[PDB]
Amino acid sequence: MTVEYTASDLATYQNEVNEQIAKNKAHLESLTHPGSKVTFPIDQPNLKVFFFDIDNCLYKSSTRIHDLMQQSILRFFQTHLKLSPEDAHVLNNSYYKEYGLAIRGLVMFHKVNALEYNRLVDDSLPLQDILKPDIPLRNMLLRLRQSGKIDKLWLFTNAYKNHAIRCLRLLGIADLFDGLTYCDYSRTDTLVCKPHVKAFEKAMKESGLARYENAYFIDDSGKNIETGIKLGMKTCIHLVENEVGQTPEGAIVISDILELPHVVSDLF
Ligand SMILES: [Cl-]
Ligand SMILES: [Cl-]
Ligand code: NA
Repeated sequence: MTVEYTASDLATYQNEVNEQIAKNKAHLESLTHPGSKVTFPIDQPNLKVFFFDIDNCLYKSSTRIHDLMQQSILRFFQTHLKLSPEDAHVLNNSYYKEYGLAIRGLVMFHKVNALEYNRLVDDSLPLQDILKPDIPLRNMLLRLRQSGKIDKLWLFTNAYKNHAIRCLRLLGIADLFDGLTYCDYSRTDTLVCKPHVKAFEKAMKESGLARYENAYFIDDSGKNIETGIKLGMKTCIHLVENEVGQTPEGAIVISDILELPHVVSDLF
């Protein structure tokens, strides 16, 4: 939109975002529950690694998050003339599912500054209004961790690291993983993200996995699962919460991450 008070408006939007981010951080600082702090470093034999997508996987897809994200994108759209209405419409449908992949084209063609977008749209979101400590989840992941069958639980996400970290802390599962592979929005206009092969190569390198046959993978994106299968991962699990992209042949199909011990019980 072309407005009367452009400068005062953008400052106001940025100032509101500043205040909300400060509140978001203060909230995290207040947490004292198990799993409320990251216990692994960032950007660091027959090793077995289980890779986990985060969004819509470690928590159930939320229309509240979709709606909050849409409102956020709407405010961004109104203030950034480089985005078309179709760009914004597609983001409304896709960003809260695909994260970095959803902005990859926009970033490559310089219609969106990734860090600016992440701050105003993503880091601004009061995720604590939706994501709460999940004890059954914690207990399931701990069960996997302690079973003696898997060496590392590794996060593998298209979100930027702070979004990913917030999710782990809010859900009370931040001490259950050994590391995090995220989509780096910071200093390239060519984002590396799933389902692209280079994202998998990054996850392999960072986790220290040597052989795809020693990898396990759970994700809600059929196409991501497909890359995993074709790379030769041992078992890929396609999470489809609502059976309303297809499931690639060879994937196990589940509707809730708590189904995991009942579909790959050998690992538990
Ligand atoms: Cl592209
Ligand atoms: Cl584009
Ligand atoms: Na996901």
